[PDB]
Amino acid sequence: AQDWNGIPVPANPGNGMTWQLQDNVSDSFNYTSSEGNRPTAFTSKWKPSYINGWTGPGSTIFNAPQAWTNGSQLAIQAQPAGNGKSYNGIITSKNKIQYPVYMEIKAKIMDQVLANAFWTLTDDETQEIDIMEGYGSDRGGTWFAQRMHLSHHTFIRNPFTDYQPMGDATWYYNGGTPWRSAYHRYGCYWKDPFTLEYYIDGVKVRTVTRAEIDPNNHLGGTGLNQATNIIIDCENQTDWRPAATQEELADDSKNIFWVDWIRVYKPVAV
Ligand SMILES: [Ca+2]
Ligand code: NA
Repeated sequence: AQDWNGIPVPANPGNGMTWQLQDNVSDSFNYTSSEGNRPTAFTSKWKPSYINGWTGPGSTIFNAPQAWTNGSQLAIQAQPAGNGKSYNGIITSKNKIQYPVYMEIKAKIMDQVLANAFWTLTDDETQEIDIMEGYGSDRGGTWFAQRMHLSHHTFIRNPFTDYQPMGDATWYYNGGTPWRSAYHRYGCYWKDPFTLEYYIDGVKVRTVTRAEIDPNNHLGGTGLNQATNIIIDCENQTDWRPAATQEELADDSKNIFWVDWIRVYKPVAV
């Protein structure tokens, strides 16, 4: 039994193909775990830290105790750190994925000004896909509470230059309903280095084609081709957002990004 059994994959696997689950990056999180008490069902697939020693952007402090599971769901939690900062949960995959691949979570974002995201990043930190990035609280602006960011980045490193698409379709609106108010399925078909498709609740909402992938050639013509790491996290992005208050961070009814499951598939021959 897995939590998603019976729910179709919304993308087409191709002529004479079928979708096959990638076991080592899929999980129903149907076990109890925490710092000092992590079973093989978790540790064989996930680590409660970033892909390297960085502690995160702005007023973020990535911290292992803030990722845990409750018998049915993954909790990505925030806590007060004092002096204007937070402690922040994060998990990353121990195994990589690569196109062609369909990847999807079922999740409910926090009622906080903090970012909550499901994304990929390569070891060299040059290629990033943002399957979803949400900001749940009305205190950050109702405009943001009511929209889901769907994006990707290409970077030059050392020295640093960032590219992401900036079109209005990168922020998806659901009739005014805040994203904090329910669980949704957030999915992406990374079909090839120049093609991304985004799906919410099984419905295709956005396609990214070649001209929007890397128009400045930060990647030297490869597109989004490299094998990469999966990340699920929360962040206090004070480089551009208002800081979370310490009281908001202490409120255990508002400070958890809940993930019921993650599933990943690849197309294979029948
Ligand atoms: Ca579950
Ligand atoms: Na507002």
